[PDB]
Parts: sequence; C-alpha cells; structure tokens
Amino acid sequence: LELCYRSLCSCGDRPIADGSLLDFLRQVSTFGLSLVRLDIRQESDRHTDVLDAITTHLDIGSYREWSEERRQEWLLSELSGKRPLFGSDLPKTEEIADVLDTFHVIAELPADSFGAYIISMATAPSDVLAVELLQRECR
Amino acid sequence: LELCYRSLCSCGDRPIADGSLLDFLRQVSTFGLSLVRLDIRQESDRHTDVLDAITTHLDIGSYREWSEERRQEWLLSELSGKRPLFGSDLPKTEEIADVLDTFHVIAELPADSFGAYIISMATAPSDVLAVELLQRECR
Repeated sequence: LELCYRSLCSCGDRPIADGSLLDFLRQVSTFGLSLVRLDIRQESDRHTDVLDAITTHLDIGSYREWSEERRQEWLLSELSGKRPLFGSDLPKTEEIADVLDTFHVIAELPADSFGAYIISMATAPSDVLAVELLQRECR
Repeated sequence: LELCYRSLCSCGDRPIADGSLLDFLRQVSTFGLSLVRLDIRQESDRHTDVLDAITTHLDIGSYREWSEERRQEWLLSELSGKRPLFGSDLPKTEEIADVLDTFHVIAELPADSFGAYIISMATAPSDVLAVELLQRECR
C-alpha cells in the first residue's frame, strides 16, 4: 500500500493518493490486523498462589509467607538467573492450571493481538515482578 | 486376535486356531508394530560437552573439570531435584544441538520403537548418569 502511495505521489497523482487509498492506509494503521488489542486482567492473589505452589514444590518455603522484601529478593535472583523454573512435574490446582494455560495461550499468539496485562488488587512491587517472571518462564 | 483365539478354543476349534491365526499372533508378538527396535548410540564425550555448556551457562564451573566423584555428586543432586535444567536460552554448538534434538525426537516417538541407548567410550558411572539426566530433562 505504501508503495502505491509513494508511486502515486511520484507522478503528481497525490490527489488520487489522498482518496480511497489514504482512507485505506489510515484504517490499516488504526485497526491493524485485529481491530482491537486484547488486555488480560487477573488478581494478584492468583499469581501468589502459583508462586507458592512453585516454592513448595522446590522445598524453599512458602512464597506467601515471605515479607514483601524477601519476595522481592527471590524474584530478583530468579529473573537474573538462567535456569527455567518449573516443568510438567508440578502439582497444579485447577486455578493454577488456568493461570499458566492463559500464559501459554498468550505465548502462542501474535503480539499485535495484546495490549496490557493488568493486575487487579496490586499493592507492592512483588505483584508486578511475579507477573513479569511468569511471562518469561511461560515462554 | 486373542479374542478370536480364545473364542475358537472355546468351541473345540483349537486346531483351526493353531493354523494361520497362531502364525499371525506369533508374528505380531515377535515383530510388533515396528519389525525392529532402534538402538541409539553416542560417545560419552559428546554428552560431556552438553553438560559442560550447561554448567558454564549457569555459572557453576565446567562439568569437564570436575573429578568423577564431583560429577557424580552434582548429577545426583539434579536427579533428586524438581527444577528443570535448561531452556531455549542456551548457547548450543552444532553438536550439542544434535544431541538435544536426538533426545527430543526420541521423546516424540512411541516406546515400542526403541531398544537401548548405548554410550560409546563408557568409563565411569557419571557417563551413564549424564545420559539418564539428559533423557529426563529432554522430556
């Protein structure tokens, strides 16, 4: 389309370019391939459950019990690390399976489909860091 | 087939059962769905390279430098563990990619297709433990 617009302007046919073609370019740029971008939203407590089952499965303690700065500390070291965090061998409640599966589906779809991941009931930086970490470790 | 054999014997038709039907059952049991079972064979040194790039990527040292008992020790703790070992983020030489990809292909195929994994140039238990660990961590 931009090739058409460029070419048309080249030959002094800009008025033709600024008709149906400009309207089309503007609609492409505004709506893209999806019309809209889906945001995802979930409670912070639902991410806390997932990390708590992870830390329980690794015999490190309960991610729920940790202070906000201990949580911050562990989350930081893990984002700095190079080792994956969990595998299929992981006790998953139905809810935890929902959270991880949502992350996998996000991972399976093109980026132009998604806007923002929104943490309901956010209160502390560890609530954001949890979500970034889950996003990385769900590929 | 066994239902046919059972039924035929029920009615005193065992002589009929012990003809073409018995030959067929025996061929099924002997050749199975693959005729043969593929063995896989690889050098021990080629597994050592893979674990050395893994330990280098995790800033733990060089798996090659470790004594046979230090190797044994690390391999044991990892098999005892519950955390996966590596992800896509891993510097892979062409050879290391071949070894991991062979393990993935093995993981993608039915068990009746495979006999044994054979370590050329085996010398010490850490050569076997390496292969068991790679088999588990390649799913």
